[PDB]
Amino acid sequence: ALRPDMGYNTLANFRIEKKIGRGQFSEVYRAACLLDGVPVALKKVQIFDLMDAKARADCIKEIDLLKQLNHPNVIKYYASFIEDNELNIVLELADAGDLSRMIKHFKKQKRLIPERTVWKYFVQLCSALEHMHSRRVMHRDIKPANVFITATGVVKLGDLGLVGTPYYMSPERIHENGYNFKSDIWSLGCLLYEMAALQSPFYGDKMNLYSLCKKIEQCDYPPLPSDHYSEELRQLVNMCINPDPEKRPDVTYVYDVAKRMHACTA
Repeated sequence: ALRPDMGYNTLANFRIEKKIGRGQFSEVYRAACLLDGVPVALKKVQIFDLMDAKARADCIKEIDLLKQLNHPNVIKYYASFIEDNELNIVLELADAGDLSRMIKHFKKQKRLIPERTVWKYFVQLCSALEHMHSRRVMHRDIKPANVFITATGVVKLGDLGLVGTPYYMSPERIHENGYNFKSDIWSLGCLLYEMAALQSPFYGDKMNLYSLCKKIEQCDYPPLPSDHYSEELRQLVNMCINPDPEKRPDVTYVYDVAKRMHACTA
């Protein structure tokens, strides 16, 4: 059926086109609204038995804070509702593709990324991450697969969240301390590395869940080429993955560095 009285607040007002979202943790489909006609993507959480009352209310607690966020580099959250005992969220469409796939493109090509373009996208990201840190919200999970670039080139970021593993593990997310802001930029620091090396900084020789942690605790990661990447960057990455969080910068300083270095490369 169809009900315009509840615009964006029911799957009855959406024609799902493709399951453009991979994985079994959640299914994200690209759809088209049957009213205004704008294409939108919906995200379904199978939280019927995946979450418990104390958690269900905790998750609905976060999407509302996230709703209060208007930035051209953060994805627009249009509506939230629950039908079929599953959580539904409809946000802006990023059809062009993710940065994770954008890395793989070059990785298969065997042609590394120029220092000129990584700033072209990175600054945009920090702009967002600061806008979120301005509202005292943290992305929680910054990975190349959640940073979406449009066909035009604008940069927008995705959502947040048998041993489950975040892509970039914080040195404080190991000793089980709280996920603070200065850990949200740890993930961001490792992100800059992945664009210049096209693979995580701690991606292990013989993947080992434990040595990876000491490698994170000791900060023993493979340096980058002295020839192709500005030393401001190779020192900006090493500055953002300092184990002790106090010794790390704040988002806005990384924003400052990203901006000025973005103009020197043009």
